[PDB]
Amino acid sequence: RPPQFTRAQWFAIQHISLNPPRCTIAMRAINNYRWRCKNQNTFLRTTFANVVNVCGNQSIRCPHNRTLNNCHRSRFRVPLLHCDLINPGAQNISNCRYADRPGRRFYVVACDNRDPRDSPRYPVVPVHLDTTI
Amino acid sequence: RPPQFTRAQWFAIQHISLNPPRCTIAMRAINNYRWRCKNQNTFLRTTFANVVNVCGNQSIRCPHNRTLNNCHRSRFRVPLLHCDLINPGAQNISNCRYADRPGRRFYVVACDNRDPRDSPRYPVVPVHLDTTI
Amino acid sequence: RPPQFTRAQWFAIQHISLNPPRCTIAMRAINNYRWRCKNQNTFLRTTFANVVNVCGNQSIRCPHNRTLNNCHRSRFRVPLLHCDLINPGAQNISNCRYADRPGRRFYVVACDNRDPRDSPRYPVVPVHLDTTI
Amino acid sequence: RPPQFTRAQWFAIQHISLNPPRCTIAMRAINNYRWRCKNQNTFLRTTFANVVNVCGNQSIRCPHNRTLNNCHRSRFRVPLLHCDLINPGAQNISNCRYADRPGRRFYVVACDNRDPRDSPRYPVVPVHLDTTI
Repeated sequence: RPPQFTRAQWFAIQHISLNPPRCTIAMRAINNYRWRCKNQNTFLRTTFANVVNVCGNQSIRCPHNRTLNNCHRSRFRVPLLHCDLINPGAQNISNCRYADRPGRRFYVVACDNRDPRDSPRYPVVPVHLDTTI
Repeated sequence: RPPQFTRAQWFAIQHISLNPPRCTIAMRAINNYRWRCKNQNTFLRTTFANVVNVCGNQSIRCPHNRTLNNCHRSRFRVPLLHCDLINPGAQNISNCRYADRPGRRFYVVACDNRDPRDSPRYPVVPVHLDTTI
Repeated sequence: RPPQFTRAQWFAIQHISLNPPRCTIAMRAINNYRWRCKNQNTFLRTTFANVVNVCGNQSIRCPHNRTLNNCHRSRFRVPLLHCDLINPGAQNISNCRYADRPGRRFYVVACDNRDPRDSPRYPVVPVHLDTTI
Repeated sequence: RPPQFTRAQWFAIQHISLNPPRCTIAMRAINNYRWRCKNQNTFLRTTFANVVNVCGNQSIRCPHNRTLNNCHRSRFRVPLLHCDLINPGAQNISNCRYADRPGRRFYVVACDNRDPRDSPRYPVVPVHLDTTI
């Protein structure tokens, strides 16, 4: 995560987008902060409050990061846009390109207490998109 | 509710008590604010944070106040102390007496957004103990 | 407003962006829903929760929409990106080009009761960016 | 501390009470767990969440327990009830009698990492009321 963002904020930048552009454009936002392009990324087309609601669901083992057990599965599917890197052999981050896979799935988030700089409206916040179902 | 308390605070005074005195003593705290003694009252022997956790459970019809659908059932039982008025024919609130019924039950709370004067730690707070199961 | 968004959501699409791309890219997200490119637009580099907190500030006359008295000024300045259309002849919205004016100002928002489809976490939500100061 | 309470919980039993009865009644809750009546005790008329927020204030030397440097002063005064034992001869704890000193002061608390059984909502919790100012 870039220091310019709290974990919650970085979560929102990577994973919350009511109406993202196509993956090749959407992913620049993320990849500008990275050494190499991200292999895959899902943008949930929902609101941060809806994801916070998932944080109060039953705590589960994180499916993709199994050392953690602060994950939570959504009770409802959300529309989303899944992005897949299709040119991992490529010069600049500026040249990374992605295939677009719009969909609708349940999602699983890891949640933690907020950063002091985060809005007091959400003392518990999503900090990682663990997977989608 | 007395104006000296937010709804959350009044909820805590009526329903959260890690180690209450016997019902006849415990109930004075409540009945001092009332015109007549309360017929029944349950004190949950738990912490306010644990009750807030219940606020994120699935929203249900409130069993005892069926015009509301902002209720939530706990996933776990808590020890508690149930108080039952046994002298409804009686002079002062100061003379009300209660039978004591310690127990362990699931509980159902109605939750709402916090008052501005409530701690920012809990933007969603229990405001009524609807029933126990 | 496009109907697939509540007012609060459309407010967020137009005016909330933690890390917007340059105006000429950022404005496409808005102008795709228009026949004519928007003459100007400010993106606040903050979160929706922060703006909702400004809804709780003193109600004032909206400076740019003076028939309304449901506007609220932020207590603090926020970083933002202001976009100004520089080629209003443009035949196709895809061809609109914007000057970029990064800045840091107080903001004034009109707030209203939430749409039923907005989270119950915010009974009052921002619906229009009235101006910045 | 009695073992059926975490340190945070025992802190709450001794020092957190929105609406305590007079000292001679209130102190029984504490003295039942002792052979000798407590010489003095302050009840803060606030909530545990509020105190936990004071844990995030500047760490200072604890004024009354100077081997420790994990104390934190409140930014604001709170209403409180101070209790002073007035009959230290007392053979039976049930016979201890207290003078009442309602007041309003800043407080200083020692805070530590939570017990595993304390809510994960507060990684740091108050464990001792060090003094009031």
